[PDB]
Amino acid sequence: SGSAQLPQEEKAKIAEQVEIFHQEKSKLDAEVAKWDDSGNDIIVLAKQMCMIMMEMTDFTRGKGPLKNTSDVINAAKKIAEAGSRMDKLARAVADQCPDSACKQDLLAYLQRIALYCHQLNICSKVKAEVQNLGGELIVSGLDSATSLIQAAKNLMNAVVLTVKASYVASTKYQKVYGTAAVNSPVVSWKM
Amino acid sequence: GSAQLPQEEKAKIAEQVEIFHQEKSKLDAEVAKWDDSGNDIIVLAKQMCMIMMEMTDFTRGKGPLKNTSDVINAAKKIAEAGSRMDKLARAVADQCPDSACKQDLLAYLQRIALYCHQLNICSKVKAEVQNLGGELIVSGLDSATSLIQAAKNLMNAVVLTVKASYVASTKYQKVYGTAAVNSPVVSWKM
Repeated sequence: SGSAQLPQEEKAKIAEQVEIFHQEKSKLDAEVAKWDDSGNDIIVLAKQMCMIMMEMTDFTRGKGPLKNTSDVINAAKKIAEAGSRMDKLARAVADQCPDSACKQDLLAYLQRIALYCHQLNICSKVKAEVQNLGGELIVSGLDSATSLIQAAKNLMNAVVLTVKASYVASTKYQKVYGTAAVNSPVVSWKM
Repeated sequence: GSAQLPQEEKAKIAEQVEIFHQEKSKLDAEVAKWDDSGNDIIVLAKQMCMIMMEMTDFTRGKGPLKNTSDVINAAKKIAEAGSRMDKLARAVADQCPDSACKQDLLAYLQRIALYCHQLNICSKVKAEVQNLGGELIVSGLDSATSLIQAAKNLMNAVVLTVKASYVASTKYQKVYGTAAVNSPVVSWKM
């Protein structure tokens, strides 16, 4: 077989990066716990994106339904689709919002999501090459999964702050126009 | 964030490089005999030899190729040359009045087309990561050896074709004399 395992240093580097990712997913479960799902697709989408980023982390330690690079490339494209639908929703929430400090906070978090979705797309290549460098034949791109996790941790972080900022933007819309406002709030926040 | 090949696989490369140097020496031999000029078959044979040296050296940490894309480009150059060589020996084959020889040269000319193709395919030297048996493993580390093998097979067919081209010109002259109305397409001077 022309196959070998990743070197222990990189395996440990992978593992320590997946715990960092689990802390941020903890935060996401905490935040979404509080809220009923019906009438809130921001919450549903955040859960979907977390579900997939879970397949992607599992991949890097040897578990989950992701088997080859094109699986990982596929996962990243789903996350980006779900993020794009989150952007549309949250954007609409920001347009109802009358408090500009919170309108602008929400819109800024949407930039982070677009950015980290992009970087997740790039990193999902987990590309590996043989290279003739420095007088030796070497394999490079062994950290390609370490960079994949750090993209997911960053995206996971931005999603949490985006859900929080969508809720704040919502309370300010109701604060100003009331729960009988002629136009209903874009998403509902119940328990 | 990089690593060197397993010794298990480094060893398997150096040994397939050895079989390659062997076949290269047969070519180096046969080419010292002759004189470049008026013989583009010889010239093309050496061009194919140098690029293949570039390709084997890559697998040993040496030479100019650094990327897969360099290896792929080398294999493209090699097939370009093999194509220019096929044109030349094809003409030499048409001249051959003997048919046991015309056939041989056309046969080796088809082994070249074959191995140029297999070299092209192998020059990708692709490496994957995948999730297999609860592990993160790198695959495709045996790519270098398939590349050398294809180089060696190509090398051999070049030696066969250079020799068979000499012999096919020899038989063109035994029959139509060193005063033949049409010169031999290739000239063989020591």
